[PDB]
Amino acid sequence: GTGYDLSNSVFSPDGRNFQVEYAVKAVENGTTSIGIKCNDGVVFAVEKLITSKLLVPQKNVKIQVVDRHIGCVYSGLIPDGRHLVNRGREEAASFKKLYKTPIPIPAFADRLGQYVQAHTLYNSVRPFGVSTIFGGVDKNGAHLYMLEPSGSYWGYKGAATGKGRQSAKAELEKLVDHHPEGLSAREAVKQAAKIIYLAHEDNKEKDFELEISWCSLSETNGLHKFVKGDLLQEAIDFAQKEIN
Amino acid sequence: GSRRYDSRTTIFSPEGRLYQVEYALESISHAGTAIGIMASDGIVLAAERKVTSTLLEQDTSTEKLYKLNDKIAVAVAGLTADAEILINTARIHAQNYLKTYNEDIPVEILVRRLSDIKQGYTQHGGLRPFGVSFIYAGYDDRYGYQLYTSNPSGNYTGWKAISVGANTSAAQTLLQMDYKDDMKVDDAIELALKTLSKTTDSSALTYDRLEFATIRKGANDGEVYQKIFKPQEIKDILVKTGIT
Amino acid sequence: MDIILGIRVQDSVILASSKAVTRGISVLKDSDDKTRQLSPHTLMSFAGEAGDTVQFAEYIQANIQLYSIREDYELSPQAVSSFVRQELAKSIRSRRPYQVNVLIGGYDKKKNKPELYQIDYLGTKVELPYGAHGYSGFYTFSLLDHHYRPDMTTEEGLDLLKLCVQELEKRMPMDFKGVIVKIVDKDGIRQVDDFQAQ
Amino acid sequence: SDPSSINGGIVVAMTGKDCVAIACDLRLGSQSLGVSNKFEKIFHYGHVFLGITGLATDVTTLNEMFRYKTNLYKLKEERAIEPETFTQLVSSSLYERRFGPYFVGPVVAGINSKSGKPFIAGFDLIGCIDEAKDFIVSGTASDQLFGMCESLYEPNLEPEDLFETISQALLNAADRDALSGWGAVVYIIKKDEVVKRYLKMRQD
Amino acid sequence: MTDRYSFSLTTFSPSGKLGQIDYALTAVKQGVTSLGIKATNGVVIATEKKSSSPLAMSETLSKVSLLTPDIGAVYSGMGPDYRVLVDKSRKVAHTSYKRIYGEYPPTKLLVSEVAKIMQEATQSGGVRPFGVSLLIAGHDEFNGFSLYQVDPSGSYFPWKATAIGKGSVAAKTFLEKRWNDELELEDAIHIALLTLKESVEGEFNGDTIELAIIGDENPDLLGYTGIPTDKGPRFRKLTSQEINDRLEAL
Amino acid sequence: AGYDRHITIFSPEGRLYQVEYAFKATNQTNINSLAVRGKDCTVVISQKKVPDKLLDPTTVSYIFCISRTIGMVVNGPIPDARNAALRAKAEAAEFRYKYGYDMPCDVLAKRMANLSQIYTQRAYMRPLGVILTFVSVDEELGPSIYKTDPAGYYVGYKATATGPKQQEITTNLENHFKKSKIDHINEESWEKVVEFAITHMIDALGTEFSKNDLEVGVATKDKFFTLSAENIEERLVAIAEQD
Amino acid sequence: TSIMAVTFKDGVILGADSRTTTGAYIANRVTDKLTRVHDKIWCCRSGSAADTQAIADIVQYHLELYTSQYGTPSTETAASVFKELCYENKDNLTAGIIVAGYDDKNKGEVYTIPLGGSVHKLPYAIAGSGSTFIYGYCDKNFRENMSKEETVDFIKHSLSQAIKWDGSSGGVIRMVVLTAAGVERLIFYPDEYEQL
Amino acid sequence: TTIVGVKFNNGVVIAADTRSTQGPIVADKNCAKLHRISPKIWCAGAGTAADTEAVTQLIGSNIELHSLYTSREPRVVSALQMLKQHLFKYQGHIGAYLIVAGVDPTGSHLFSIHAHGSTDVGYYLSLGSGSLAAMAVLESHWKQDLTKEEAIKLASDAIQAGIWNDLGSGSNVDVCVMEIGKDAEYLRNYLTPNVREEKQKSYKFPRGTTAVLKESIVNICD
Amino acid sequence: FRNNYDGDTVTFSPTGRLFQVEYALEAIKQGSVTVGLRSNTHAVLVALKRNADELSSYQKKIIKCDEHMGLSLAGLAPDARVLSNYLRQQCNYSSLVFNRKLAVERAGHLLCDKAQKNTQSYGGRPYGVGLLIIGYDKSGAHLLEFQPSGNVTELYGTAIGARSQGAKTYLERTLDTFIKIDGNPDELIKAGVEAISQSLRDESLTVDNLSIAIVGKDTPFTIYDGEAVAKYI
Repeated sequence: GTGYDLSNSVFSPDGRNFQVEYAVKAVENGTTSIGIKCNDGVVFAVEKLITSKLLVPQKNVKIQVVDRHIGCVYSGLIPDGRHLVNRGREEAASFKKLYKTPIPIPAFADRLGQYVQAHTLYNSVRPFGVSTIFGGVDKNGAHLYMLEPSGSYWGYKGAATGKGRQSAKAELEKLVDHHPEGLSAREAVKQAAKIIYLAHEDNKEKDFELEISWCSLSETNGLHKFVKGDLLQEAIDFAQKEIN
Repeated sequence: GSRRYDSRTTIFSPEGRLYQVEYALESISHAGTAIGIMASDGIVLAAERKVTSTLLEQDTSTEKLYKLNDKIAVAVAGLTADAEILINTARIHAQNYLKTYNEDIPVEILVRRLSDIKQGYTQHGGLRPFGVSFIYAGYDDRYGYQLYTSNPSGNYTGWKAISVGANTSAAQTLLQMDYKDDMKVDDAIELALKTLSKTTDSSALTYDRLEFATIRKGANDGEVYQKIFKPQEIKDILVKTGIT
Repeated sequence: MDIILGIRVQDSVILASSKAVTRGISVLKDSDDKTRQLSPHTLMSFAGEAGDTVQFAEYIQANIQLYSIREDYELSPQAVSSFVRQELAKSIRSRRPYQVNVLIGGYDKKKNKPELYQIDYLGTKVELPYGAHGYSGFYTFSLLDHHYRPDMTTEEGLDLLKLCVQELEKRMPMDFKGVIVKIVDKDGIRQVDDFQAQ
Repeated sequence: SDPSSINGGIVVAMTGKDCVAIACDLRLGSQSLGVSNKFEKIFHYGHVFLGITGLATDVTTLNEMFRYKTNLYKLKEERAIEPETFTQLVSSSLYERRFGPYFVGPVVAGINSKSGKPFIAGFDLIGCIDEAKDFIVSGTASDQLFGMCESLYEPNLEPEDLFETISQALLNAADRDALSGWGAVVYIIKKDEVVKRYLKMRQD
Repeated sequence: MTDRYSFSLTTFSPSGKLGQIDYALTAVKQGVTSLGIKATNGVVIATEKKSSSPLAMSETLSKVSLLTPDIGAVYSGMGPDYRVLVDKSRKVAHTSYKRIYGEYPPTKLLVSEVAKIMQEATQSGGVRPFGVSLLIAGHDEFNGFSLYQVDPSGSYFPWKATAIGKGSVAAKTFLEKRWNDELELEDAIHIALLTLKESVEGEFNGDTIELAIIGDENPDLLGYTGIPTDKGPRFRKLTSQEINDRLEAL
Repeated sequence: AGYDRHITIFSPEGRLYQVEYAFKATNQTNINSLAVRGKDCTVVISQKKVPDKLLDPTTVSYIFCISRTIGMVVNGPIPDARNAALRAKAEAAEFRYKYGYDMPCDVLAKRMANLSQIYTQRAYMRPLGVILTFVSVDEELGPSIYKTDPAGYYVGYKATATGPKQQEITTNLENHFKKSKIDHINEESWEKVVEFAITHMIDALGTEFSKNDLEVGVATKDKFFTLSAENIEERLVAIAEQD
Repeated sequence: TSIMAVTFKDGVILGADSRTTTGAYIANRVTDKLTRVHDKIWCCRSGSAADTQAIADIVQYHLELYTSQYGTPSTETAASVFKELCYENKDNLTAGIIVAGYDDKNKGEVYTIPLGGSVHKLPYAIAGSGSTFIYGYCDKNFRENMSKEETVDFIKHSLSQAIKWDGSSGGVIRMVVLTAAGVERLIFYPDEYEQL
Repeated sequence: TTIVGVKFNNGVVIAADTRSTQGPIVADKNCAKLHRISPKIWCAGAGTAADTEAVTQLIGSNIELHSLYTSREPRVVSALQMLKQHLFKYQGHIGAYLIVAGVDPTGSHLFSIHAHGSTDVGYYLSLGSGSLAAMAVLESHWKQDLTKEEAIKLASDAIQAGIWNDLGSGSNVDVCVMEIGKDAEYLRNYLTPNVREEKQKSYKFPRGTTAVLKESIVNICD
Repeated sequence: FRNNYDGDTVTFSPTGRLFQVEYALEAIKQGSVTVGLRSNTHAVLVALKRNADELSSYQKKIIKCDEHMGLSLAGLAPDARVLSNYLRQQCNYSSLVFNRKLAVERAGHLLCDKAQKNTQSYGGRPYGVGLLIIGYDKSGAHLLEFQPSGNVTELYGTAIGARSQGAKTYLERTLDTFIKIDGNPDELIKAGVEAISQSLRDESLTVDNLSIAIVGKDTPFTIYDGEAVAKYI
């Protein structure tokens, strides 16, 4: 029959969960955001569509920090993203409280994973309308992750989601091929600034504001920080240059 | 959400009827017929075992006559399992009463309580009603011998003779045709068997397809005694009453 | 404590209860009726802890009246006393137990016989020809043990009580300001308004 | 203070030849004040007998409780409960109140309707079972009872002899206990019949 | 989250039928055949071990389960439902009986408990009825040997012999022919084996058949000695061998 | 009426479509796996497929370490597989705490099977679209393979296979055992059992494998571990020098 | 109870006596006060036997689930779980615990958790009734980075003195060596340490 | 109370006295202080009788259900874990002091548990007021590698130490042997060294000696 | 389509939309216009109060949350009461516990998160009101726009309600101008009243029809109504 797409935890005849698939739509319909894992950290960047001149520049911050060493960025229903970050924050606080040591990125990923997966178990709830790119540095290395509305997630070398995810994924794959030794924190920041500019073509209609953050063992001491001032402008130009 | 699969078992029809109660009654109308006849010196309960086989153990069986108290018994018509649930809580109410007042529970008081429980499933909870109708045969020192009936609605009434289950119309007419106020237990026993014998959907009325019980006040004693006739006892009385 | 006496004669039960209500240094009242009618033929007298005393009695009264209306019937004295014992038996193991002792006098219209029940706050019930709560029994039991006869008329009973009350007024340290007496029989409950000099 | 010494009273049970006997005094007092000479401490549910000494209110409550449970037991099992089974029921019912126990000393006596074997058992306030082959004592004069029983008792006594023995054990024990006496009743139990006799004793 | 299904999923249709129970019975009919036969000195319950693959180890899956040392059960229908039903039955035997009376429950009462559990899954909110029919065989001091059938509705009835599942109709017919009130345990085991052969398509041996009995006490299966009254369990599952031996005298 | 296909209630034929569709989901990953028992070890092979070049291959796995002794391979979506894994781990840890000994593989399977059976009966819980294969070298039963599905069913196997091409792998294994007449791989080293496993995987699927096309898990007395790309490559080399 | 944990060059060693008393009576003279919470994370128990056993059992449970999800835990993490239990339940527990573990990156570590539920990381720690008598001795003889042999001697001497003066201590001296090499159990009988 | 547990070359044995007291009075001259948890796991209990019995059967009940659920023979470490966690939960208010022993798939075991929840392991143990009398004997005759018979003698001797020297202990000796390959054997009244000498006279009363006031037949039939 | 996916907030449409939420946003458009703008020293809220009859009052549209924060509503009055009350508590909490005035950016985060919860769970409904929040905190003047979808944005100025687009375009124009009206409230308010009249059409802002609120550097959030706004009409 039909109607298999009206309730959240229902398996359609072909074993799919349409409500989760419809959530993915809300994600694709959102701004493009990305993550690039470098040789000792990770970089997060996102496209901020400037609906008008009335939006105070540099204000409506999108990237979020979890604990003191994790960065999170997402595309789709923004409020859903915050909700998930809030949970991640409680999730991380609890872990540190019991184990003393700040939560390992992998451990943290499964925490968000289990939580999101949980919203595909009952029809009393709706799946999360966002894909999240997050990661950081921990006891052993840097880790980059992307989590889907289905609750699925994997470790990435580079990741992208949103409107212009295809452009991004293409650009990321190039970097992966042309740098089997590993990009640097400094480099990834510029590279990221570029990929957002390119991927912004699938939305070339509206003007935007670029946002970047990073977490590098050597550059930020393993602490997630936002790219501001000079380092930011330097990367904004590195892009504006290679976009022509 | 869930609301989608909710049958709403407790709502009124445009005509002001209770769907589930009405359908439960329809269910009961297909159950083996049970009869209750009250005489001057006692009460008779008779019931027809719906469906039987050669291998069905009739000595260890009891699907229609249950003892609630030493002075109260009931005849069941409908879902056996449902009936047992109710019978058990009925047996407990009897004991609570006894422990509180040190007196056996007056017949109506017990019938009303059990009826109220049924009425409940009718106004709240979203659960289906119990597909059961009872005939209560009992005795107390305030009204002596009493015969009551309660159905899924939770309504109950008193009778001199009554039947529940299948072909109640035919049964009721036959009873209202030969019942007399000055009857005697033995007369009633006969009327009961006769009535069942004429309303059965089966070939003949053999003992293996009946359950019998009587609540008499054995003159040689001064107390009330319940007798749940044994297979052989039914076989006997079945011959004497000329049905062989 | 207060005085709570009861005697079951031939065709009725008699309850005598002191009228004083004291709170430490002062006697706040001297006309207190330590009784509640549970049903037309059942009376209950009580004594004990300051507030629990009347709260319990009225609580019981309400319950029996409710039963009467629901069933349009008057529970037997035995039934009412079992109900009351259970209430007290629950109370003794509750957070704050009712510290009330009672005497239940009733005329069983079915058995056509009077009955006297003594129940203390622990839920200890016993049926008796005559009984008391507190120290009352200590001064009067030797007298009742002597003069009591199962065939006494209500009048003989009232005289035996009078004797008991006199012994109480003589040997007891407290001034309980007299007693209010009540009779329970086949016709109900009535008060002997003349015992201040009967 | 001690809930087991407020009301007073005693119970004793003995096994004989194809029989059991259970007896009790009839006093119910309020400390030094005697209140009732008709407070029987022995009850029965079917052919199983139960004596209960201790706090009177609990004695009454426990009896009402067991009447209730054995009643529903009969309705479900479709047979009367046996001594051995009841003993287990008494035990689990008491332990259920392990930290707020009834202040009683239960005693069970009866004959198994199927094996005819005589049975008696004693329990502490929290359910521990004592299944003796000879006798069980309980109450405010239990030391005295132990004394009497240890001497007067001998195995396989006939019903008429056991009656003399148990009565003398109860009677002389109760006369050394300020809180026991004021009457006594003895139950002689056999597979087919049970006889109940009231004894004559001092009333002080 | 939170189960918001607090209403019944089984209700009365206009014709008075309880659809979900009817459907549960249908699931039972598709199930592998199982049967029970009561003799004068024992009861036997048997069924077919329909191995769902030759790679599977049929032993690691008993369709015949011990509930108490004197009661066993077998079924027809949805295996998983039966498994949890068995766990609940073993527990309720303790919680609602052994822990109160110090003895295991009599067959009828435990059956009663199991039936209650199933009746509830027919009325409680947010659930479906159990998709199985059970055959419980046991023995207790005051009722001797007995055999009961419990359906998805919660209804149960005592039998001399009966079958449930796939070929229940035929098997019940073959049973009526051979049953009499003078059968000794071995006779019933024999008849059981014959009745089952009809319902089995492929291999018919002690490895494709599961059979248990409720007979005498097996002091050898007690595990200890010293308590005269404890003589061992009456329930005993037959071994692959014990079955083959009787198959030759078929 | 037509909702008897959205929640777990009976269809007029006595079926539970939601459970059936849940089985469908188990093949969504298009991955095949199989398990075989050694003389004193248990092995589980599973295809490893990493399509995206942006993925970190080291984080793509369907094999889990439930406890020091129990290993679990999952056939189905990763979010559900991880849900099951976490629960299993929690159950195994709690069991040890409560009962003083390591939870047996067969017992953990039953426990998970029971949990699944519940989603089958309660309407608010959806079944998990996964099939769990548990392995270990039980201290009482020796090498063990127990598998559970969305129906709440479970059983032990001499060997088993799961996935889209489950049938081919199964008849392949069946044939071998009909031949050998024993219910296990008569090898002393787990390495050879792993090689046996991989070999028959190749014959049945008719495909060659690189060191990154597989995922291997091994269970031995007191320990369950997963092989690395290089531990596998060594296996792949050995099997090559025989063909 | 007399217990101590000492970190040395190759890791750490835990020592303890084996006497448990109820009054002046020695209820058990072969008690094992050295409890394993993880492969290379052990603890020394002092205080209530019931309390410390229950605590240890819960910790072991936590580290086993932690491992199932995040791999081997640090010694610091173990001391953390102990602390959480001891501090959060300080009103109902009487537990003095010394946590000792061996990490590859951290080598040997020692954390002491006294009654209050506070944690203290030290080069070595002593606790238990008998510890009071060897404060002077240990402070004068402890040296960082001793060899396995020197450490085993420092502990054997210290505890023999603790046992000498404290009637609440006695029996055999048990030890557990935690190094990269693995886990080693040692035992020294009265006849040996009594004459040191 | 006097209870002991002794390990021997291929199993374990536990014994106990049979005296039960209420203060200085002997309420039961032959009560059982040995409890079965599972067929091959037994308990010797001291402390509060209602408690040793209740705790023994509660865990026993769960052990049985666990056994059926896991299709495995119950292990002693399991009965031990369930007992201590239960006793611990009740902070010593359940006065159960037990010596738990038995054989299972992993071997033969001997442990002791105190009311508060702490447990101990050893080759020989004693608990109860006879504890010291028994331990003196054990400390004097135990040796590694005792035979089944040597163990039963030692355990039996230790209980005797308490029977004779401890006022809290008396009457008989109950023993239960659990050997690795066999059934556990419960020897109730393995020793009965305290038989009451014949009385100096018979106290049988002549019939009619008791004064009776009233008599009647009790109705037992419904 | 839509009709099948708009029964509750817990359902996504095939395209990835939440109709119930969209329907909620529609309640805002149906609401009377309100405007908000800020310089570097002040923040102003100008709101057009709507009246039922000519015998009815012009329902209040501005609510004070603290001494340094307040908002204007457009949509369901009840919901604004609920949300503003929640904001009043959050402000109060910050003060009592930390002795710190709640940051306007943080107040926006709180509002977003509260509204978000009513869009992911069965049984509830999204808030049906839009809000404009102004406040002066440790980082100057601020203006926030709250949408029931849970989206909160910081702006220099904006408007919501019916014909709000008129004022919004005007403000996007006047930007460079008013963004510099520092130290002069009367000017910022006049500029705000000019932006609001860009959305008039029915009538003209009268005295008991206009409502203005201001907050800034040395100005505790205060609300002006009637005669007090006369000098602006």
